[PDB]
Amino acid sequence: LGPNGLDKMMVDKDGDVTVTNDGATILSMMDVDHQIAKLMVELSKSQDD
Amino acid sequence: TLAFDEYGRPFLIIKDQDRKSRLMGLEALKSHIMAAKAVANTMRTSLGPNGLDKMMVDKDGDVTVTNDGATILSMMDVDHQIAKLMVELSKSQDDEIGDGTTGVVVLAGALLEEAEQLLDRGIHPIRIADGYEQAARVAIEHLDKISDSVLVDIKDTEPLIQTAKTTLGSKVVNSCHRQMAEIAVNAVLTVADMERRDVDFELIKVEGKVGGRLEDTKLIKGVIVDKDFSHPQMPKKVEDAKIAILTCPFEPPKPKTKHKLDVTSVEDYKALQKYEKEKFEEMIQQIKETGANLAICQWGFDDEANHLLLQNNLPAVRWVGGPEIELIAIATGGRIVPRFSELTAEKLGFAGLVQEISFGTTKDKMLVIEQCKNSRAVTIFIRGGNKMIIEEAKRSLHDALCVIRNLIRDNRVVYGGGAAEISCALAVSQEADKCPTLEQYAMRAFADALEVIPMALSENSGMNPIQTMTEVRARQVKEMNPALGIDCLHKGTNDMKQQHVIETLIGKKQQISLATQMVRMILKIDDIRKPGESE
Amino acid sequence: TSLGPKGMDKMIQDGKGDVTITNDGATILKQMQVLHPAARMLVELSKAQDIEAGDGTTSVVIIAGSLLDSCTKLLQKGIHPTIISESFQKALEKGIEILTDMSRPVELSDRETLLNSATTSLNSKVVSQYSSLLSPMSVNAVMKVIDPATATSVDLRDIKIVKKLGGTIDDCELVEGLVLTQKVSNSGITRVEKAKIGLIQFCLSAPKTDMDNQIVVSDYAQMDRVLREERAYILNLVKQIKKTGCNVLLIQKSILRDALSDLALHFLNKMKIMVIKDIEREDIEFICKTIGTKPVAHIDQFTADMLGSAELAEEVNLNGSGKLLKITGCASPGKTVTIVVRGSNKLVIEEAERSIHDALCVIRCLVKKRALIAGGGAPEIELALRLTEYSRTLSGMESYCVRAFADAMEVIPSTLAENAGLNPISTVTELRNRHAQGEKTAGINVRKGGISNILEELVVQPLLVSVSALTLATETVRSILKIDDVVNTR
Amino acid sequence: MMPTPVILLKEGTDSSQGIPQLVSNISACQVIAEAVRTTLGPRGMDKLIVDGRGKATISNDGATILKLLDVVHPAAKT
Amino acid sequence: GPLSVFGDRSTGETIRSQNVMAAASIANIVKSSLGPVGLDKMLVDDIGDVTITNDGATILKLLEVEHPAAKVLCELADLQDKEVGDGTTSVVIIAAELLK
Amino acid sequence: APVNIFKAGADEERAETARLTSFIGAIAIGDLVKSTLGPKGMDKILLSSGRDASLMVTNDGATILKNIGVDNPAAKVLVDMSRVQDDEVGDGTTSVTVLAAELLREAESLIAKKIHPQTIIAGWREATKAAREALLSSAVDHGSDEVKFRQDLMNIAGTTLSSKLLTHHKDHFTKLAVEAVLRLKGSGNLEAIHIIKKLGGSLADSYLDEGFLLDKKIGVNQPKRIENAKILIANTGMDTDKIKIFGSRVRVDSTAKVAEIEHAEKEKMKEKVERILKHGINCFINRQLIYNYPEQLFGAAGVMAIEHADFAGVERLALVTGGEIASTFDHPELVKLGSCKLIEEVMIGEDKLIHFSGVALGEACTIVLRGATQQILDEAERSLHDALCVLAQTVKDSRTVYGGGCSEMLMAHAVTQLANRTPGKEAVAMESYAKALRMLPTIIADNAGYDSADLVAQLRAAHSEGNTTAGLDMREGTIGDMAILGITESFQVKRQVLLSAAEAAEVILRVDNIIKAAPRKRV
Amino acid sequence: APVNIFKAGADEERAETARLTSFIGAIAIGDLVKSTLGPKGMDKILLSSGRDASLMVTNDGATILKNIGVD
Repeated sequence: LGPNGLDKMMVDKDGDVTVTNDGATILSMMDVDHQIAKLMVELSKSQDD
Repeated sequence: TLAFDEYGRPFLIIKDQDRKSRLMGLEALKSHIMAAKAVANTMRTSLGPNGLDKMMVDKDGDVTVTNDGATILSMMDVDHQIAKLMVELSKSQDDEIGDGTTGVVVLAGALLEEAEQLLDRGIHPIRIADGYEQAARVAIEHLDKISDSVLVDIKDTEPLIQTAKTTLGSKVVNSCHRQMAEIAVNAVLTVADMERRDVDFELIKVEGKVGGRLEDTKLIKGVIVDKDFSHPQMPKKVEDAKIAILTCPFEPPKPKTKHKLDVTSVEDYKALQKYEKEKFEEMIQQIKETGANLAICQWGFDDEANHLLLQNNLPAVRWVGGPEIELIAIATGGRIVPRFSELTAEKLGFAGLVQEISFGTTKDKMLVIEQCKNSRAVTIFIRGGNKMIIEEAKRSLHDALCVIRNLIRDNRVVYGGGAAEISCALAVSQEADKCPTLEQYAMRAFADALEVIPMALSENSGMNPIQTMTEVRARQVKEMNPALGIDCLHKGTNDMKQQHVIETLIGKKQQISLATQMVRMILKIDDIRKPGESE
Repeated sequence: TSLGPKGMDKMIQDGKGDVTITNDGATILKQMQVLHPAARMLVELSKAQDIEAGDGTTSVVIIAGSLLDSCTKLLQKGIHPTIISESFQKALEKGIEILTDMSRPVELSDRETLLNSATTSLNSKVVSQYSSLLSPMSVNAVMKVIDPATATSVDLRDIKIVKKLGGTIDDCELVEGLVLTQKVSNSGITRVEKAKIGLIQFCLSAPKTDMDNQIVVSDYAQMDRVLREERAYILNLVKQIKKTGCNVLLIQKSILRDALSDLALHFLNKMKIMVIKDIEREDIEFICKTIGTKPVAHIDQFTADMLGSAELAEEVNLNGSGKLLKITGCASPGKTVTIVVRGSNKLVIEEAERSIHDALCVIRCLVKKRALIAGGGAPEIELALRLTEYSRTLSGMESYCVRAFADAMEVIPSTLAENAGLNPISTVTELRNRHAQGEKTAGINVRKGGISNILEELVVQPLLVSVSALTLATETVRSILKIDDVVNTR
Repeated sequence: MMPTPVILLKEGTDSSQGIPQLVSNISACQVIAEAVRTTLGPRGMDKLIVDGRGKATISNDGATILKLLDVVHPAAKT
Repeated sequence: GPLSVFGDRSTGETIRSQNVMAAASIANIVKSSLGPVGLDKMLVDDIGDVTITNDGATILKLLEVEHPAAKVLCELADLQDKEVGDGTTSVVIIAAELLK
Repeated sequence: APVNIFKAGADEERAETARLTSFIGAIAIGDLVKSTLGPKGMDKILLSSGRDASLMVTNDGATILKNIGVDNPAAKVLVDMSRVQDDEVGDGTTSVTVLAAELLREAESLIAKKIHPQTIIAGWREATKAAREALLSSAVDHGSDEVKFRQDLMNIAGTTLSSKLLTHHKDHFTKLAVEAVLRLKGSGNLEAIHIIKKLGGSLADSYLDEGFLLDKKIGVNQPKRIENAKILIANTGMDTDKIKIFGSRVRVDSTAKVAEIEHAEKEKMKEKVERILKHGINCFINRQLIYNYPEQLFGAAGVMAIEHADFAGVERLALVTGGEIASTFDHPELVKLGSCKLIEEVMIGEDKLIHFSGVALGEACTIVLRGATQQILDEAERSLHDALCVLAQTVKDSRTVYGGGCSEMLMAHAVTQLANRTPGKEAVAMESYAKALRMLPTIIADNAGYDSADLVAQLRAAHSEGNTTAGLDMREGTIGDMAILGITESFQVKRQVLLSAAEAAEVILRVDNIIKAAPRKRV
Repeated sequence: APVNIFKAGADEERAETARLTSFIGAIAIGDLVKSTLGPKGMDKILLSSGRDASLMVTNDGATILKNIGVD
């Protein structure tokens, strides 16, 4: 969060690696197994849209 | 073929022949030499003043870091019948001389390595083995030409201390380079028998206790045992000890055979109670009548005895072991007394200050004897900051004690630093061409093998072996052969006479002889029958 | 153990069941299937000799292995690999000049040099006991087709090998004509004298276009207008052939269309025209050079200009693995020749093929460079002695590395002595003494059992073999000493 | 497939007879002799044999070699 | 140390002895069927087809061999049939003895 | 994170092992190829798991790294960097790899000092700008006076080649690189210089072919040699033309019409060849295969024809013969022909090739590469490719810098002098940038075996007081003048090494958290 | 040593990992007790997996290290 925040490295299922700043990509690439946590991901998606 | 005959039937000669292996040719010989290279590559790394240490991890997880080749090679898991013999070579050198635990492996390996070309030239395997004998005799005969000593083992012990410094310089105790050299000289010369030139290994005991520093290692003119005064309030200081060495428990005497005392009447019950009380009093007064003021007993004490020891001002310790009471009696000039009733003043030991030492927070209560009368035994007390440096210090002083014993056995010495090895290699080369009948290649191979030592020393010293060897070998020929060797820091010049690098003559004589014999018995083999899997 | 006339052969069996016996070091290494990444470099080394020289194939490996071995005593003394590589380079540059000292210039007109060199190469082969026949055959197979004194190269791909099972080596042929494995149909002729031969690519069958063809029948007699016309079409094709004046047809195999219809062969058999069928598209190049015919793609162009000649065209009735066609004699023969290989066993025949090629390569080298040197280890002893004298004048690390290059040179006369049953300790020493005295032509005489004159024994090797052996071996090992890091990929 | 009676004579016994048995017996003797062929004369070689305990014996005397070969063939034992 | 060939390599007197055995194992087949005093063989395959013969050619064509030294004698017999047509028994017997 | 995990089959690392394993895995890349930096480095062999293992011996860091198969998601960052360096300039691939690794090593040490990762990045940005100016102010220009320009190309070619297999063959392969490019006098296509690999002979026996070599030998019934030949190239159909009507059949009442149409089929093929022959040609090259029928027609005409020399072979011939593709022939007067002196075949490595010698407007060449082994041929080919790629750009941008560590010390000097003018919070990071820059001349000396303890101190001491041309003398083991020795590098190669290592290195420093998706197809 | 190994079930490491793994292990000890140096250090919880887990809180470096079980 913010200009002094640090970035995340996302490793995809096929081996591709991306270092991301935007929340939409950070969360969309996570293997979340919880019904409410997925809704929090959808919240970030809606804001991005 | 095995297991198939020309008639289709099985063909079985020996049990489980399908699980055996045989390969003779020249392959048995190359396999033996090749396996020896694996051994030589190990020991060459710990040769010289810069020799690197090995960490040995035992089967139970215990770890010790050592430099002593006897401790490195003895802890191997090598399953090869010839490589095992390479360990026995280092053992024979360790038992007879006690110095060249690294040298004999490096030399023997070089003889096997240089022999490789000789087989490829078509020289009969046995002719190679015999050729080494013709060259070895030359090196041995010249080895005894250059030798001199001024050691008399009386007071002029300067070259004897220098010998100890040469030996210890290779160990991890150079922080005590002088201190341990002097301890080793004093330990041997105070017990050695100058009449026969014999030194009894049992007269020098080596003890230690973890803590402190190497600089705190001392030579004690006396004995050190585990002190445990039976009475906790007994004074812990005796200024002038009259020592009774006794091997009988402080309890009423009993027969050794089946006894089964019959008690019938009350007069019998009560009478025994009185008689037993008297036995406790007599056994203590029999000590005081001799003038004794300190008793040392192999056995324990009864509760009744501890009180009598207090009231009679008679300190004593308990459960002192077999070899401890043996050494105490000898060191103090006394004798071991079987029984209480055989006590006499003539068998008492004489010693000065008796004290126990407490170490930090522990309860070790170690003995120190200050003064003694013409003792023929000494004890070394080794300190150190960890268990590994103490155990290595035990081996470091062991080597120093051994080379002193070797000088007592034979006071002829040679110059070290590679000077003896290079000079021998040059001497063999000069005679290798007198006469080149069949053995020209073999005798030259021997001369080249002798150089493996100053070459490995040069590598571990950080020098190029070609730049170093070519200069020294030239200088030893252009001028009357000086005792010119090599070193890492050069110390100015490489004159071994000024660096005081002293080695024993009989040491090197054994290194050449034992290495040569070991090579012979493993060259003259062309068939190995080792079993394979169980089933 | 496979070096020199006294060496032995090896058998190798692969995982499919192909068993071979061979002497040639290159054919041994290709079958061993050595896995080690460092030893596979020796397989590539032997491959280059097969291309560059053709007969340098064993000595190049024992040299390369010895040069690398000579570097162990250098590396164990702390000599940087870059010092060893530069030192061997300098030793090579001097070694090549030393080799030229033994050279003798020759000309291609000298039948004795050619026969002697071809014979030498056969001494180590399983057919060394047939050299009284295979030697003049090896020379004749080349010297008649390369137009001597007009070129400086030989293309040995115009010398064909035909392998049949039966007979023995004494039954081999060097026929100057055309040998075919194709069959003749019909078999009612089997021999034609004074033939004119034509090469036809036209399909003697029903008409067909590139477009899909359909014949539509809409009436009773319309079917007979088809059958009668196709019969006439094919006959008209045969009439064009017969009126030309040819005797024997060479028919190229067709895939999409039938080249020879039953009706076409019916008329051709009655008109006494002999047809050789199923000739591959890759065979016509050799036919065009050997006989001199030209292909005809369109039957309307089939005229006399495309016909050749043959004195006798006959089917050869062999008692072995089938039979063959042989066309012998013609006007203006081309620059081709065929060698027919015989033998009792397939293993011998396959080795004979390689031995024939090994001998053929000898002249190929002699045309490229008309200079030879004595063999028998003579240039190796000369290198060892002269390179030693070179090293005596050097200083620094080169004085230890250059002598190592020279030391490797003795591996060959030592191996040759051992394989011959001689003691190498005295043999090599005597060789080095004799050459030091000045006997530059002394070497190992495996026939006498000692050391004698190599030239009198006619054991002579082309200069190029000793020059290439050092050039290719040295470059290879100076590269191997440079590669020093093994990485196993994931 | 031949010795198939309804009742067996002995149990399961192996039996060989004639020329291939004599050749086999002689062959077994030729093979065991190989253990000492290279031990004869002043220039003979020694042999190294390892027993089931892991200990090797190095020797060249026939009276020590032949006892360690674990010979089972009835004829080679001769 | 050793060659990095993934198979099995034998040299020296190993193969020089084996080829003699393999050759003998073939000559031992036809030696018993030489001359009018010889006797016939019955060859039975895995599936039950029975062939009666005493000639060296048919026997060695039907019987499978594996050792590369034995295939040489089998090929020798095949050549005799092609070149001459008969006598195909002594070429295996004599050839094996030359090796011995 | 490890407590109350709500992931299906995935995992994550935060602030503890995420950076630790990223620095270890990435820095290891530098140590792998570290040994290849400098003129005295050793080469690698890379081995596969099997199935035609295709052993490769190579020196260049790009060919090493692209065949390793790095699995670590952070180490892959530097692997892609080395790919870009290879694609852009084709040299310095080892230098940029090890420089980025040394920068990252320092970053881990700076984190241990509790310096915020954004402060470290900020410091490197300022240090990078300082280094960029050092390169701009030290560039050496070359304009006219061609006797000096050609020498620069010889220096650039020598420098690149000195680091590869072609070490002691510089007197042959330096000219093969510089002259082959100068003869093109045009676009740096990097395909106009073809290399043919043959076994036989040594590396020193390679030579430059002044003309152009073709495969696919001269026909069956065609002349083998014509003097002063006119060359026509083509990209048209020889047979089975099937002219442009899809779904057309021949449907007739009898086979007589089929035979008549078959004659018409050949008549049009005859006309087609005649339309080509009216051009007045001696040599015909067509991309598409030649069938039996036109082969006879070309032979009868005394004109040779080559079939399918290569897919792009006709395009290459157009550039070296001065003609046009000519896929259609309907106006012979509008079609340009080429010209040469000889079309004879030559024997190279026991293989007959068609040699077009003396070709007019021959803006192309072929290098014939000879070697003893296949590994020698493949590495030697790569050495030619690397040198030609740099030279094709040097002739476009003549700016060079001094090599031998000179440029690196100049960059480290500028960073140091300015870092000492900044507050400690950031100066500690700018100094670490300069320290990494000085690791490059240290690695070069260390690979050769020189006493880097003195060469680095002497080189820095030299550049501290003028001596802006001082650098490493890798022959004697001392410090020398790069201008006199002639050791220079392309400006563009050095610029990209500086910029790429800095840009890539930031990628690792910015990451504190790695989230790893559940793997697929692993059982 | 790694080539033509003659060891039964043993192994050895030289010049490459022998010193590396020695340094890694030595630092691993240091990083463990580093947090206890000084007056503001933090305390550790030492426990076993069971069989009288013997839960102990300790600060002193010697007490920590003597209960780890360094291999």
